Amino acid sequence: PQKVQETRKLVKTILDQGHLSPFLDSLRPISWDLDHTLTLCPIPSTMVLCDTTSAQFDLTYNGCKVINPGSFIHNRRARYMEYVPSSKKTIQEEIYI
Amino acid sequence: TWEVLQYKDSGEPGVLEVFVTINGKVQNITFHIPKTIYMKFKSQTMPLLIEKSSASLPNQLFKITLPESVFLEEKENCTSIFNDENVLGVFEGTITPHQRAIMDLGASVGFEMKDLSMGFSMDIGYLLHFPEFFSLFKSWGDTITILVINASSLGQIYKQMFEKKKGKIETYSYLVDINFEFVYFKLYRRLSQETTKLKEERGLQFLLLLQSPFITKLLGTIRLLNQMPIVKLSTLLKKLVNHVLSSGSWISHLIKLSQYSNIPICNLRLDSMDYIIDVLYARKLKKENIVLWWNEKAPLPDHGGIQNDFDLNTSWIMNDSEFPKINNSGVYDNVVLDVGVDNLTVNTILTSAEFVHDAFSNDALNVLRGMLKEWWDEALKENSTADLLVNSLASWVQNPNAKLFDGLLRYHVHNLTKKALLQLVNEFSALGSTIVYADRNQILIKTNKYSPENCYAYSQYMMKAVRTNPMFSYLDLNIKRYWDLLIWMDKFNFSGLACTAVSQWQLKKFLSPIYQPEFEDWMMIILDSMLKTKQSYLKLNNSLNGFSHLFSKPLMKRVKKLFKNQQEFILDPQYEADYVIPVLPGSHLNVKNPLLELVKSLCHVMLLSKSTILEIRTLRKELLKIFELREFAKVAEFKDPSLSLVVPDFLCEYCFFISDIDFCKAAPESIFSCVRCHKAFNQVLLQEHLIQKLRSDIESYLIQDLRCSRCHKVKRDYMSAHCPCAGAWEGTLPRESIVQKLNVFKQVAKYYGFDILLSCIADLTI
Ligand SMILES: [Zn+2]
Ligand SMILES: [Zn+2]
Repeated sequence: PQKVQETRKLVKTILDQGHLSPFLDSLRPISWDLDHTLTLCPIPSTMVLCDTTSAQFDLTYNGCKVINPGSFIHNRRARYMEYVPSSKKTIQEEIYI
Repeated sequence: TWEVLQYKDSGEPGVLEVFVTINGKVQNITFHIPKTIYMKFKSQTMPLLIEKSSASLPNQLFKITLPESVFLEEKENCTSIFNDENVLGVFEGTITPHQRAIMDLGASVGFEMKDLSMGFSMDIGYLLHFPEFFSLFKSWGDTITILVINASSLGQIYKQMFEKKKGKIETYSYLVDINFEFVYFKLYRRLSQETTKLKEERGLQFLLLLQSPFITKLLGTIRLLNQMPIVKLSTLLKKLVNHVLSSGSWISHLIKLSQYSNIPICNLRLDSMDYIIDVLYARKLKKENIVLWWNEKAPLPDHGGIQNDFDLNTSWIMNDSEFPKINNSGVYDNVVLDVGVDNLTVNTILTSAEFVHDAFSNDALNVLRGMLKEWWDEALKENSTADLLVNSLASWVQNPNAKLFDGLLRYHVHNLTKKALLQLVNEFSALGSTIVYADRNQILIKTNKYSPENCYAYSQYMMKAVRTNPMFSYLDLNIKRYWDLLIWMDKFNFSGLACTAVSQWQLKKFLSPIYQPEFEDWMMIILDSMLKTKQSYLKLNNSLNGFSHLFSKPLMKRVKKLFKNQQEFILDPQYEADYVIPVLPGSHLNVKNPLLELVKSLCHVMLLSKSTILEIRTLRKELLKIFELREFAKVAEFKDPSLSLVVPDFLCEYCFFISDIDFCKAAPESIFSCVRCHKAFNQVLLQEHLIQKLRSDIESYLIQDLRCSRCHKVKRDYMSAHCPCAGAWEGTLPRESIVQKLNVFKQVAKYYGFDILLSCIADLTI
């Protein structure tokens, strides 16, 4: 499916690239001192990679579990995500409104 | 139906509720409207209403048209043409349905929009709230309700103001007519009770006037029954009674605005002429077939998705504003004309006239020019609304809340304004004069003439000779002062004789208190000596030659005495308070000898006299001898004690005046209030503008280009350790300057008590 393919493309790009902002500073400026915080070099155990313009997902890649909770209010539904650290499950949740 | 009073969107997508007028009555009605959209591709696709098209973009295009229901039920719900498939991006998709209707239907218009196409005399109601004091009134009732002396003061204040405004009320009595009773109040349930009782007394055929600048507007719509047609508007009870009796004139002004602009009465705001300008410009742009960059959700111009991204051109465009203002310091024995200027923005927009990638679209600029010519002609015919529009254009080209705001437009207008100010200076100098000073609001001009009574003819000749050039046809050139003799270093530090002596010096403010009177006294002596010498030279017939000799020896005697007194008393608790050097905004530097600071200031003022430098220089030597200071010692050199902190293009909305204001070199009255009118500025607004400047400079530091430290080439690559000419890379904005900027910000914040700016400065470090 298109949504799966594009979200796999997203997280695989970010984690292979190892760094949350692969773009040139001319396209996304970085405070030069604090670029070390955008780097991921010992890849995090989980990542809440919140993105307003892609489907909700909870992929795993290289043992890194990457969850996007997406937009809070979408398609007349409020949306939020319950990450369980002691099992690394990810129960999505919603309310109609 | 064939006339409109309000549009508003229904809950369901794509549908408006509308309030229309025919056969005397107001009627509620409902329109179904499509969402027009544009899309762009670099390949063809047409699976599906969709149409290939052509129209200028903002700096393969298909028009698309759906009911908003199916658009919504597809765009974020189904794999469709709205997802991927080489879409370079939607353009007009942000325009709300009623904001589309207002453009294409106007007031001079379920029911399908496909078949719709292009004397008020009714009741009014009123609800203005002054936070506890929700205040209610009807144009067809006899008592006013106020939520939680009162009756007595109300009755007599009504009688007084009614007497003050008899003719003003009477000439609009038929719009809104007068004595009445009153009542003064969980309690918020009364508001629903009152509004429902109003609805039961008038289901339709009455119009509701909502609120005033202490707004609570959205919460007001929660307490109010949302279904009314509403004109939205944004012991001190005199204010309230004045608003009540103002109502009829407001309705007259709103009817005039609607009848002119072709906009319904409920939808336009008196509070922002920029919105009227937005809808009218949008009309002409679409009628000349330009893809419209209207943005509903954000200030930025909707170019599709691309406006979300940072861009170095865009950030330069947004951050940059400062005029290359000219300041030729000196003494001027010529008469100097204080030329005021206005309409420079309007004049340049009128007189104006990819390979260039931050120029605003030439088509849209042509539409703005022709439309401004239209407005200007109607202002010449005294359409008061058209004149109010043209006067307000300077706000709209800068206001980010304008629906058609574009950073490229603001910048295109700004640098055209810059170029034209330089051309105006070129014209004045081409007429043989010479410019002392120039900025976007003012020019000071050396005349090559010696007496104002000789020049009142020549000055008006000169000004007319400028305005008769087509480049400056619309400027408000105004000879605001005549200077007989002028001493000038900047527009916060000057003195002169006008046609009578005035003196203002930010220099004075940094001297210690005992020496501030001394400075003013010697400034008057210097002016008197220069005057005596000017007229002496003119009786014998650069005229200043020898003026120091009329006071130099008294000055040295005085300064010897003051130096003795300082040695006696600077340590003394009896007198030390008057020797304390003041702390001030932009207080540049430390000083150890305040008499030396006074002498430095006086010598610097006198050293502005380009003709006479040698006599002042010798006097400066013989003065500095008093301290055993050498003539060129760095302790004795004059450096300006004020560090400028200028906020560019600050707007006084009360008179549409665009001023750069300097929080350090300006006097405090000129900061906290305007200097054309004298209305005060809101403090939080002012702190917000300083924070915008602070963050602009932090960003401008972080996004800077690096430059090679010896060949000055720009660093064109991302990972070189040094330039190929062996030189190290250095910043184009060196860190020291930015630390200095933050230092003046902390000083200004501490002094003026700017709590929000101080919290911002604190949150940078901590
Ligand atoms: Zn003003
Ligand atoms: Zn180099």
